Amino acid sequence: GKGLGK
Amino acid sequence: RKKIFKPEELRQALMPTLEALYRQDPESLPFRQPVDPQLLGIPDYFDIVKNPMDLSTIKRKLDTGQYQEPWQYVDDVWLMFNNAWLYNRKTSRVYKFCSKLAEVFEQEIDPVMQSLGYCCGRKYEFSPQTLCCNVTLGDDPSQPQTTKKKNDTLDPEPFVDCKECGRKMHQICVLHYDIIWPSGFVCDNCL
Ligand SMILES: [Zn+2]
Ligand SMILES: [Zn+2]
Repeated sequence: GKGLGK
Repeated sequence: RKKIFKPEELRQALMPTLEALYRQDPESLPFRQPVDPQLLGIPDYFDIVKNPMDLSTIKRKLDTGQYQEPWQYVDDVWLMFNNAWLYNRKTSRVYKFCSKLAEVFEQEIDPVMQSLGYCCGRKYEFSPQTLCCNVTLGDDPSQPQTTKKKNDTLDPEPFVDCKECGRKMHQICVLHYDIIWPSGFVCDNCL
């Protein structure tokens, strides 16, 4: 769903 | 007859709106250049974001006459925000920064779209609509594409075209409950 973040 | 927007008209009206975004510090910083997944260490980025957008690319599009009409610029601005709200978590810095940029944009875009003959510059309906109790995913040019719930999504405010100048205007902005348009909608300018 959500990415690995920055 | 049909309104054609020349590049310099679009650049002069719209660029100040984009500048207003660039002015935001720290908030514009993550938006000033194309996301580079190698540099940023986010190799899943192009799995999630199919159609990237950033401030430099919009700027380049304006500078080079790539927009035929200003809703296309508005769409790229929201594609940029919508990508960031997709990829990044609500609690992340980049998501919160994005929400600030969107607030600034919403406050800038209306008089500028009005100066170009439009009703306003707003993309989205004001609230979620009440409900009754793969490939290229194109609902809308700003919607990031795809290849139990909460009712908190906003749809694009629907358009009607002026039959004379061809400008896309919001139904809720220009169509009123006590006026009928048997021969088709004509905007106040063209009237
Ligand atoms: Zn409007
Ligand atoms: Zn018109």
